[PDB]
Amino acid sequence: FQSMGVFMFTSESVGEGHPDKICDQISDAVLDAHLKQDPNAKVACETVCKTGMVLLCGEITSMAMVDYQRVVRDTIKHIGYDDSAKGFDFKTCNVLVALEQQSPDIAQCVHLDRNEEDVGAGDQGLMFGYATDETEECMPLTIILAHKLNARMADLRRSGLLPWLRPDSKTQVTVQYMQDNGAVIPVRIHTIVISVQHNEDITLEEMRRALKEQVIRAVVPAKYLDEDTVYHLQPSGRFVIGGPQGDAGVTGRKIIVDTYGGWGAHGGGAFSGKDYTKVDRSAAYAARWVAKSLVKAGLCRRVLVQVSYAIGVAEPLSISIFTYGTSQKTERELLDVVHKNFDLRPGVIVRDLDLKKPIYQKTACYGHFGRSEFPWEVPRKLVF
Amino acid sequence: FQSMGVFMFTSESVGEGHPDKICDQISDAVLDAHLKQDPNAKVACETVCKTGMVLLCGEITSMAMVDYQRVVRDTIKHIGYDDSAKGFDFKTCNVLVALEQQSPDIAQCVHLDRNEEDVGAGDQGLMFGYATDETEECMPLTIILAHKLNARMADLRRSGLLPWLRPDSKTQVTVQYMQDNGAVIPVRIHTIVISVQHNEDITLEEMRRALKEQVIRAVVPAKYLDEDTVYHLQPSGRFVIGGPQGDAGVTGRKIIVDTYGGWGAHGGGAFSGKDYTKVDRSAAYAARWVAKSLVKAGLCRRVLVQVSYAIGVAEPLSISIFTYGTSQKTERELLDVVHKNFDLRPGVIVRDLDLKKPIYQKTACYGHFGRSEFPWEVPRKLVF
Ligand SMILES: C[S@@+](CC[C@H](N)C(=O)[O-])C[C@H]1O[C@@H](n2cnc3c(N)ncnc32)[C@H](O)[C@@H]1O
Ligand SMILES: C[S@@+](CC[C@H](N)C(=O)[O-])C[C@H]1O[C@@H](n2cnc3c(N)ncnc32)[C@H](O)[C@@H]1O
Ligand code: NA
Ligand code: NA
Ligand code: NA
Ligand code: NA
Repeated sequence: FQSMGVFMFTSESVGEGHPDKICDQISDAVLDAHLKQDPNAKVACETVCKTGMVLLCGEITSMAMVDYQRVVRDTIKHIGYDDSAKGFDFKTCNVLVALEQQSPDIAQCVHLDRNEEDVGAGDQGLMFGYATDETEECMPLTIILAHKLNARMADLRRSGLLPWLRPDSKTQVTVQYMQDNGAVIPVRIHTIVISVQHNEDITLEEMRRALKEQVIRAVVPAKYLDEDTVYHLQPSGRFVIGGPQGDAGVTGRKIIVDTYGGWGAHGGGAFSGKDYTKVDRSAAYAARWVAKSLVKAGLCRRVLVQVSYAIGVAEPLSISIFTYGTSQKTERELLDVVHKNFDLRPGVIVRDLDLKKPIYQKTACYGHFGRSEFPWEVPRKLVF
Repeated sequence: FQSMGVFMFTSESVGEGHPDKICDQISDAVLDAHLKQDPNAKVACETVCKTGMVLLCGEITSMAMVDYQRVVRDTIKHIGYDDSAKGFDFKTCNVLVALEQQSPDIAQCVHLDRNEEDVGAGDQGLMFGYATDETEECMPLTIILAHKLNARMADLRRSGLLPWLRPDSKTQVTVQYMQDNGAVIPVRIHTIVISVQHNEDITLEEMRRALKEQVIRAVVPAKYLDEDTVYHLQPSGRFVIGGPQGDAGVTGRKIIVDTYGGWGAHGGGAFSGKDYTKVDRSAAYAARWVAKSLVKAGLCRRVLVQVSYAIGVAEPLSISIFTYGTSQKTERELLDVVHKNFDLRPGVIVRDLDLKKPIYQKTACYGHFGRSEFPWEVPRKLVF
């Protein structure tokens, strides 16, 4: 039918040892370490990585006494970089620290002498939330599948089923969709790409078989895979050099992997290494929570929420709701529903979503959205 | 009318001295320096900045002999950081260099022994292009206005009309729109935010007046400003500490400022510091060129183009065209038009858009899209 308007859409994800993701995990491990001692820590920790080097850079004002060497090295250990053969080793890498206090000019307008409920936005910016009824967790299939493919390789690396696997990995999933009055419905997998760092002992043919049979067929529902699905498995033919040795990594360079995989929209701000006063994080989280709550209320099938802030001002400047033609109520009526049911000041968001809890390292690989353990993934019951 | 579905939409931009943008400009100045000597330079230059420090990090394989100290210091000079009073000085800062050759495992699959036309994609990834008929340059008004507000402050800083202005600035523009069968039409400016670093001699009241009268009223068409427009001008009340001293900066952390300001979509990849073999850049540029050419052909009013790649493979894995209900031809018919009129292999894109030319530092502030001098902004005449 013409109404089905068949289309392709692609998303990617990366694994725990991808150098950009190493940085996000380290930045969030530093955040967590601070929050365990000082729940009101002001943290803006950037991490940069390259061969043999982790650099911490940014601004922290906190009463915590944090051993940055240990936090960094424990994180790299967890990811799996523990020997020179792998290109990176937690035991023997350089950890360099260039951390200062938060600017007093920022402190004075954001939080100094303020009541927590009316804490100012930590910066200006725009943030989006997105939800789709296409999966139970209200996320695009493309991004969820991409994440799970990386998680599966990590699981098989750690169990020793595929002991040639190294931590740096990338995946990409192209799904063929149909549409239904603005809603989207996955039909089949059009193309899958997987690139993963590996040892020098395993053959290409063996790696390719394992990637199809033990990774892809374990993760992707069988109904979506068919004879015409295209597989680009270890397309480079060789990925021995990997991690920070293959590619310099930086915090906040996987913004789209972290969120919706190309769906919805993004305001530009990174999540990792930032406490709740940074609306780049807290408001993006709340926006996701709003979007998901609207879908789970049965008020729409798909929705994009935009919010924005000025530095030092608690109240959002603007909130906008876009439902892709999938709501019976108007977008203006839904904005009234959101105003009646949510308070998107960061000092209220912190309460609703428990954002001083040291769970941030868990968010920094495999996506900040879609996973059931995070508070912004528990829909709020709406009155309307 | 119900059809007009009035809504708010917000975009931001930043100035030349914003620390993230300093990094993009430096990464692209390094790229340009290489290309002037070696048109086929392989460059993946990340820059990090913080108080007193510029760190270059990443991978370069090139026959060029580049003086990184001079390239960095000239760039910081140009931006305007030339004295300790400003928080940063090109003469006296630290420049640290951690640059290695490109991974041979990447080299061997991307370009080694290949014919230029069939050069492989430098990585996997997804990229979007976007165009809208709402302005002549086919860009959202929100983002164009945000860019111009920063450019205006830079102009007045350099001319000495407003000599208290320093290089680090941020702007944010919320426009009230109506819609027309999927197209969008700006009606009025709802909210403007401007924060700009300044000296210790100027009063807040004087800065606020100058920002409204000499910056905003000079840039925003008078018809869009009215008595109810909200102005958040120097909302922090004090922005003396700025640049890398106020906030650590990193290359590729202004991805949304660089592109469409929240409109369209983003695939996640940074532009700055990368040669054309990196499809994060070349394919995003070509995607913009495709989108703009479709609007300028009169085939749609608004359009989003997605393309994607696997590392080492020249041909895009998938191309998708979304017209928001604004095309008479189907999205499938338009994809046929795009296939007949464009070749989105990076080794053809490089030819069409002249991507070995050292013009990249010019792209690294004020947006990569919308400005008439870049080849991807000259629409291609379509046969259909
Ligand atoms: C291809 S590298 C990006 C470009 C790189 N900076 C360069 O110098 O060309 C980006 C990501 O791809 C993955 N990668 C690194 N080496 C690879 C290889 N040999 N084959 C496939 N993927 C690789 C890693 O996850 C890495 O972080
Ligand atoms: C507010 S800082 C980001 C948060 C920061 N890392 C912190 O520690 O809280 C982000 C950007 O806002 C701008 N900025 C820095 N100081 C500011 C101030 N005092 N008032 C308004 N904007 C400022 C700069 O352009 C800076 O790069
Ligand atoms: Na896992
Ligand atoms: Na073999
Ligand atoms: Na200018
Ligand atoms: Na005064």
